[PDB]
Amino acid sequence: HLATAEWIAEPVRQKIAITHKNKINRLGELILTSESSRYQFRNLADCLQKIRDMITEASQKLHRIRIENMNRERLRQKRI
Amino acid sequence: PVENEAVAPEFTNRNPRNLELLSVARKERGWRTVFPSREFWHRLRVIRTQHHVEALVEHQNGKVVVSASTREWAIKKHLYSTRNVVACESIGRVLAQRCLEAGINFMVYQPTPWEAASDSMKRLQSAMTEGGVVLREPQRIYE
Amino acid sequence: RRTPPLGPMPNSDIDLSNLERLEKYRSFDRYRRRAEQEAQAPHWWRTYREYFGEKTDPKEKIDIGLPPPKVSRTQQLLERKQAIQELRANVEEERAARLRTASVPLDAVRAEWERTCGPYHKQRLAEYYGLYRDLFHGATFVPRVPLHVAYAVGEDDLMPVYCGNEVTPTEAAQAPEVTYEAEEGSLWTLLLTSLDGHLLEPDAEYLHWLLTNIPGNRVAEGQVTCPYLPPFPARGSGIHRLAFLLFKQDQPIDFSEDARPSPCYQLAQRTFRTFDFYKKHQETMTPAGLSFFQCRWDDSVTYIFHQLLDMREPVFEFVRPPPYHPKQKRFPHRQPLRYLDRYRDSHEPTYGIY
Amino acid sequence: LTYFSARKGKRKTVKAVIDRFLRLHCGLWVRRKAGYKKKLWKKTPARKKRLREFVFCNKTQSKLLDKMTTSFWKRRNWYVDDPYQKYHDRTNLKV
Amino acid sequence: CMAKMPQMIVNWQQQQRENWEKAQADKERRARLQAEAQELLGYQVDPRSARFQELLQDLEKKERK
Amino acid sequence: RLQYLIDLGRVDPSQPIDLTQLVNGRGVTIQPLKRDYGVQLVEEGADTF
Amino acid sequence: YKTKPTHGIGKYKHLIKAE
Amino acid sequence: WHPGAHVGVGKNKCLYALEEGIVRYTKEVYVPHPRNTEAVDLITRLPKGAVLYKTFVHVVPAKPEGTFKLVAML
Amino acid sequence: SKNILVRMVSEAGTGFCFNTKRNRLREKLTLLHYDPVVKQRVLFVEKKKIRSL
RNA sequence: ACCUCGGAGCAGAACCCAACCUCCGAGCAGUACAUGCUAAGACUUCACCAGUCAAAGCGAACCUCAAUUGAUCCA
Ligand SMILES: [Mg+2]
Ligand SMILES: [Mg+2]
Repeated sequence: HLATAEWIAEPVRQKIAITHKNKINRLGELILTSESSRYQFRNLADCLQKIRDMITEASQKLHRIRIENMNRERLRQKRI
Repeated sequence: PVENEAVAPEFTNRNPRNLELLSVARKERGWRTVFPSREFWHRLRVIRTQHHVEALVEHQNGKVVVSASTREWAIKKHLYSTRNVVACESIGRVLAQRCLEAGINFMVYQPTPWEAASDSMKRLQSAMTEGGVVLREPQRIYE
Repeated sequence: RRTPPLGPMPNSDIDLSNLERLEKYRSFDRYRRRAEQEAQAPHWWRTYREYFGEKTDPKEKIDIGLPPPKVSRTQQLLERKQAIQELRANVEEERAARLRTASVPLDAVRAEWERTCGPYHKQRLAEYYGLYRDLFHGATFVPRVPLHVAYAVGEDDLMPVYCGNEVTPTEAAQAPEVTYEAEEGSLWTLLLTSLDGHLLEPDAEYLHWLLTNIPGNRVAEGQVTCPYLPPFPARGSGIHRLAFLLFKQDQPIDFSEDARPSPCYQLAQRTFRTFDFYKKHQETMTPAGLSFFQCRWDDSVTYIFHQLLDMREPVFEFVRPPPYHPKQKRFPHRQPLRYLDRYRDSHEPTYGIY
Repeated sequence: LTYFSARKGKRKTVKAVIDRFLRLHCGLWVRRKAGYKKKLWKKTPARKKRLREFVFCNKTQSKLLDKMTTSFWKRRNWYVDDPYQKYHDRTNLKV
Repeated sequence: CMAKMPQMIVNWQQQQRENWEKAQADKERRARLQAEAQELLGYQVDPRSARFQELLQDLEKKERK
Repeated sequence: RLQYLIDLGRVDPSQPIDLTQLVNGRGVTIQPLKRDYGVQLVEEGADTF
Repeated sequence: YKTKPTHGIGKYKHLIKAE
Repeated sequence: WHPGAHVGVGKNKCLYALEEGIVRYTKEVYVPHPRNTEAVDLITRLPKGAVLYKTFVHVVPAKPEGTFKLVAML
Repeated sequence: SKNILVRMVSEAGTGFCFNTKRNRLREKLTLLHYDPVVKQRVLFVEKKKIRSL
């Protein structure tokens, strides 16, 4: 669970929450998997390293997406 | 155990346009020897007759998606000639509007050399670009 | 060996005794036009279309719907000729055309288009997107009655709704405003359905917004059987096309198989089959209006999954097949050393007994 | 080739195959394609990369090279920083 | 060397361009040979007078400078 | 394999494990004339150890 | 192909002038 | 022969499959590219009303691009 | 003795070099090329000859 | 007189096919300098050697001809 982790700060917690909505569970608990290697020790290692990278970067096709978003938001210009 | 929670492993969507919207569909690559390149998903075909001007946005299957015509009363009543640069650029603007209407954000138009050098087709392209459509098809995803 | 031709092979009609008198393809454009003529036409030999085309049945598609009104073609051409007459008689249009400085009202053009011949093109778009083959298993109709819908974003601005538009779940979270220009008196029925929203089976659809017995254009008075709930396009599932359907209820009909309680968030309740639904309830009425749009996953979809629907949210993903590789062989010849990596399972090494 | 020597009465390896090729304990052999350092100016990029890439040897000349060299060169070896530990063994081979 | 590359790259463009202008300068002179007739050996006869005239004029200008 | 050894009980963990003890338990044979400078530890078997 | 009825479908030399 | 329907062409005029599936041969019309001068001038010299044909290869895509599968029910 | 095969060099100092054909009469020439090390189009100058062709 | 390679007939229609058989040629040339790197899958001059086509990705823009040629060692 993210919000219960006291060892993380308020802004970093909310940053991770808003940035990684996809992984958060219904009950609010974050999950993350790794299955690159056969060694579960190394899997857990890269898991927690992903965690640390997320923490650091939080403490710090897309073209097409933007295109159709601009098209939609220029079309939707209408009055009641 | 909830009937709403019940979910199958595989999800079957019967929307043919889903893949081409996700950029994942397969385009009919080939025909490098023949002039019309089939590696598209939505092609624009323009017909410049000596009486009227037609435009059709269609799918690779050869079937029409949307149409614009100078023969139509709704369009020709606000005009002077059915073939001038004015008519060409107006049909271009209307077709860009109709594409934004039917959700068509991307499409393709391969002209001949003289058709490309013609000022009418150039102003049509500019009209569609300012309408909000680009005449470049995205690059397919796979690997 | 030779075999005679089955059907008339091409270029057989022309004569060869007289060749210089013949007219030629002076233009690649004319030759191309003739090429597409012969491609349009059928052929007895094997062709590209009979392999890669939808193979529509030869029978016409059944549609017992609103016929066109009896418009006097005589007076129609009369008034059109008069219109073009004063058009050509005008004075400024000459300079406008010869200087390329004219324009046209897009909104008005759209208005008279959807008034005159819009319905045919909207039917074309429907049969393209696949509404008919999935909803009615082939049968069609013509949406003679126009139809406008809007999702008011707050209250200042609004997202319009027309055939084949993107709609955000955040904007579709509420009920839309609707207009279909029918105060005649005869009743109407409206239903918002999701075609590919069902997940447990194909040939299934959900229903989000049902209204029946709508006297005139006013919509608030129209009773509701299936209350409102926005769509829930799952992340990675792709895109889901949502259809507005509108039928001309000639006389009030009851709803028992159809009567559903308070929303209760039950997909087994929201699901049904439009085919037998129309076959049962709609034998008195016919289609009058049709529209649709396209929707995708969103944070509001996640919210309604976790809170509203009272269930976990699904998470799908597109997956390509595995890359083909032929059988191995004990002694490859002239194959690079990465042939073994093409088949190795683990990227990391392993030692058998050590 | 030299099936019995005069000093020990044993088979003898030709150092040519050793300098040219490499045997993996799977039984396979590899070689550098001929002409990868000659006349590169006229050769097209695809051709020269095909020549640079390593390749295996079919079973006849594999068995030939085996008969030519001795068992000391067929034994298992555990080198350090030798990238071919992944290839000295075989994986998922049927028939 | 990288920090220096852009200047020499612009200089390379200028080299190409000046070679291109020299190409125009000589091909425009080659364009008009003679109009009186279509001879075989005369081709390289009449123009040499004007060519040597221009060369001597340039040389005299250089000496004057 | 090391777990297998210590379970079979031929090598005693009570004392310091050394290469000579491995060779006397026959955990690994060695060929010094074949210029093997020693023994490597392998990642395999990190689990259940 | 020759044996099949589609033989001679592509030929054009007799359509164009010969020289 | 000529390509078509997911079949490319190498510099040596060899045909190669771009997708995985079944092959078919058909006969269709041949509209050249304007840069092909000899083809264009042949089309011009051609008499009106007459049209040529040429063979084409077409691989029928057997399998789809992929499938949507459930990853996590959360 | 019409043409000549000549080597050109990376002026960056990387030491990356390659070869190409040149006309015997045309003078020195300096061409852009993609240095795999520097990883962008950069000018290489040709120094000497190797063999005629 | 020839000794290598390529095109055409003999070999007419998937492949291959010889003769001190019948004909024509080649032992280069021209343009770029991404004529950069990597990679699935396949062809293959009847073995091997060699010789071929190429999806995709990175990194970039926005090759033609028909043969047009040469292994290892060694320098
Ligand atoms: Mg072979
Ligand atoms: Mg590529």
